[PDB]
Amino acid sequence: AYTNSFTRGVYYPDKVFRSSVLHSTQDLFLPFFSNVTWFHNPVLPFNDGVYFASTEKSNIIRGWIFGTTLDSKTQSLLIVNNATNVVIKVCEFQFCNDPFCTFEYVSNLREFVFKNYFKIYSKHTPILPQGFSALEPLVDLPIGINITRFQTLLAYYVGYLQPRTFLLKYNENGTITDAVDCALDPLSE
Amino acid sequence: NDDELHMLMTDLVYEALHFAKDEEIKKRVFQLFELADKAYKNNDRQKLEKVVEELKELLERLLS
Amino acid sequence: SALGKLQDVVNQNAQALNTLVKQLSSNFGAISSVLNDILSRLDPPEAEV
Amino acid sequence: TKCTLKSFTVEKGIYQTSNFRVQPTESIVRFPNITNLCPFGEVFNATRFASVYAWNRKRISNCVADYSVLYNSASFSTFKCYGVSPTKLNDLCFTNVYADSFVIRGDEVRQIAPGQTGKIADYNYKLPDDFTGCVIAWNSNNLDSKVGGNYNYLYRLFRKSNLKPFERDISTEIYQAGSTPCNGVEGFNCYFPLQSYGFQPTNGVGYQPYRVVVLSFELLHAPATVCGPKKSTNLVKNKCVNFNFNGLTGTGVLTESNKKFLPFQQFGRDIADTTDAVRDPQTLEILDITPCSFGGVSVITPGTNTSNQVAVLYQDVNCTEVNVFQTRAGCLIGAEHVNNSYECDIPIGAGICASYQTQSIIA
Ligand SMILES: *[C@@H]1O[C@H](CO)[C@@H](O[C@@H]2O[C@H](CO)[C@@H](O)[C@H](O)[C@H]2NC(C)=O)[C@H](O)[C@H]1NC(C)=O
Ligand SMILES: *[C@@H]1O[C@H](CO)[C@@H](O)[C@H](O)[C@H]1NC(C)=O
Ligand SMILES: *[C@@H]1O[C@H](CO)[C@@H](O)[C@H](O)[C@H]1NC(C)=O
Ligand SMILES: *[C@@H]1O[C@H](CO)[C@@H](O)[C@H](O)[C@H]1NC(C)=O
Ligand SMILES: *[C@@H]1O[C@H](CO)[C@@H](O)[C@H](O)[C@H]1NC(C)=O
Ligand SMILES: *[C@@H]1O[C@H](CO)[C@@H](O)[C@H](O)[C@H]1NC(C)=O
Ligand SMILES: *[C@@H]1O[C@H](CO)[C@@H](O)[C@H](O)[C@H]1NC(C)=O
Ligand SMILES: *[C@@H]1O[C@H](CO)[C@@H](O)[C@H](O)[C@H]1NC(C)=O
Ligand SMILES: *[C@@H]1O[C@H](CO)[C@@H](O)[C@H](O)[C@H]1NC(C)=O
Repeated sequence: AYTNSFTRGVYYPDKVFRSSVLHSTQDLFLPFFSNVTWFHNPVLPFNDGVYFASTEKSNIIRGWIFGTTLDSKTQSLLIVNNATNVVIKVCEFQFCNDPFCTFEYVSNLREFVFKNYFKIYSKHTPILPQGFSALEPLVDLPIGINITRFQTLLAYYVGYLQPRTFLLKYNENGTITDAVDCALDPLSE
Repeated sequence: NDDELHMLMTDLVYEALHFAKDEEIKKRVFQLFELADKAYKNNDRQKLEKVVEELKELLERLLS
Repeated sequence: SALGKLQDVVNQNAQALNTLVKQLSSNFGAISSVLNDILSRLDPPEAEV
Repeated sequence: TKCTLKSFTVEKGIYQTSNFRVQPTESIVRFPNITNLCPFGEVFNATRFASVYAWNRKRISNCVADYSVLYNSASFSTFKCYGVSPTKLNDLCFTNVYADSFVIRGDEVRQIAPGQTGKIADYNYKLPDDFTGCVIAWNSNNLDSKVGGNYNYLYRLFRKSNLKPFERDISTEIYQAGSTPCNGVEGFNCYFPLQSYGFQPTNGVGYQPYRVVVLSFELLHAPATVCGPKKSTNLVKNKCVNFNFNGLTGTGVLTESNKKFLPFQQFGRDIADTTDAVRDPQTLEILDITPCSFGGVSVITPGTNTSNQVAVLYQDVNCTEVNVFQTRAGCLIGAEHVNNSYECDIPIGAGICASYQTQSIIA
């Protein structure tokens, strides 16, 4: 099962304020109108980076596991949202087949971007729905961790980021309100 | 000193292999290393010195 | 579009200035496009390069 | 004007001779309330260092990094910096600093540098050609050496290939020197890849142990967390000042703005990528940055054949910053502004001309 990503997967590439300007940037973004895998648990490839989104009323999804083996042996990054905060650890955790130290940190359509150090961007909006918004960084995790695969801990969508060129439009208040994927089609070029 | 000599030996082994353009040279250098390694472990000063002098000549031939 | 002949001149000149200014952000092989940063990192003989 | 035109006799007209620049009167420095000191003591005064084959990479962040403590101690035999001068480390602020800790022989210290080769540079600890940071090392003969030999320090002698920059290889797989597989077993042309250092108190200097700490400094388009031992000053607005905001420096006038930065943004840029706004790292207010006024300076003169009296035009700039007449072309000083409109003689700009009349210069 796949859905249309439309124009989602755009985020603020840096922490610089800009306004009333079109800025050309090169970064890992979800390509416009690409396919995202629709899940409704498995270990998935991480590739260059991951676009993750969910549509929930019961708020079942709690977190993610990132790593190479996800089975002790080496370090894995465990990010879990529990009760009032988010707990992040990089221990050599032994995980279950059906789950649900050098660093430790403690902090409806929900969009997230997980990319490599490891940065997390997100956006939470009321209601994969069509429309445009940009995601913003909420945590910077300075972790020397090798991530090739990840697992979602409990519908959600998974896409992959590519070294794609974008032209981003900043409004008067510095919010990205529109964007062009420079390799989508000849008109965008 | 035997430990200083052992360190000299391994420096010569590295360089001798580094400049060992052919395979026969590498083979001889590895054999020399092994002999020195055994001599070191058994505290045989004369065998360790012998290998070091041989490695020095070998490297000089590779460099000059 | 009737007055495009005057607007074209304005656009060409404005574009020339934007092009010139944006060149200041280029490194040209330097460690940094910002002169003030070079001078805040390197000593005289290295900064000169 | 005479020097500009390389002439003793100057003809009637307006000439550009120089440039006016408003100068900074003070320097404002602002940092967040970080009273934490960077744990260099835990690196440099550590009781134990890692083996070179398995070096210890410790990340330094969210602290005050005083490098005069290390640089001027004279306890170090080596203090070599690349991409940065060792005396400016206190002025710079970094996204982070990495302290790579290990023990090698004195003769091997020369290999801890960008562009170098040797068994350490190639098989144990490789620095990139574009390495930025400082390599600090000192004699540890009275710390690590033991009378019977300290063999707790290992280095790699054999490997299948060279290391990539900052690659850490701690594999113990038996090295195959010959043509047949070793299958994890030492023997004919099969060797354990790591050797020990025979560190003894009686060794000559080349064979004495040295403790090496490599401080890799990252200077990226990101906020600093490691910042030098600098004090914060009072914030000054509406004046030409020098400034330093967490390592972000320049010269300009700062004013309170109505720009609304997002919660994660630290500074802003205009349409030509020039900094034009900053979030003060203490009170978190947003200030605009506008450059200190400048402009060409032109001398308006009757020919020196008639008079040596001149008027000076400061282009663009206000008279509040420089017979003072403010006009569209700039601040005109020395010419008398009159009601009577005459035929233009020496043009100034924006409808204004000047002349020498019953005598003095008028505009
Ligand atoms: C992260 O770990 C993976 C292994 O889980 C590394 O991938 C292996 O790399 C070696 C050497 O090129 C290959 O021979 C293996 O076949 C690869 N295995 C897999 C599953 O891809 C990967 O290179 C590591 N990445 C980093 C940056 O360390
Ligand atoms: C998405 O997958 C379907 C097959 O289910 C395919 O027909 C469609 O072209 C794909 N779209 C994109 C953008 O890859
Ligand atoms: C969440 O789990 C962590 C352990 O990983 C625990 O320390 C923390 O108190 C828990 N928080 C809540 C709100 O239950
Ligand atoms: C900027 O924010 C103000 C509220 O302070 C709002 O009225 C205005 O419409 C916003 N501008 C844009 C372009 O969204
Ligand atoms: C290490 O200890 C010495 C003791 O004399 C002290 O002077 C020096 O500042 C200390 N170094 C660090 C980084 O704390
Ligand atoms: C620093 O301390 C002052 C009080 O002296 C306080 O007003 C300010 O908000 C503090 N700033 C930070 C970043 O902690
Ligand atoms: C310039 O000075 C000379 C005297 O050397 C005089 O004869 C001439 O008339 C003067 N010309 C003007 C314009 O004042
Ligand atoms: C000079 O500054 C005053 C305010 O003190 C302002 O009213 C005036 O318009 C300014 N003139 C110019 C040319 O900027
Ligand atoms: C023009 O004349 C009026 C008086 O009628 C005077 O107030 C004004 O200052 C004069 N303008 C100049 C530039 O002298």
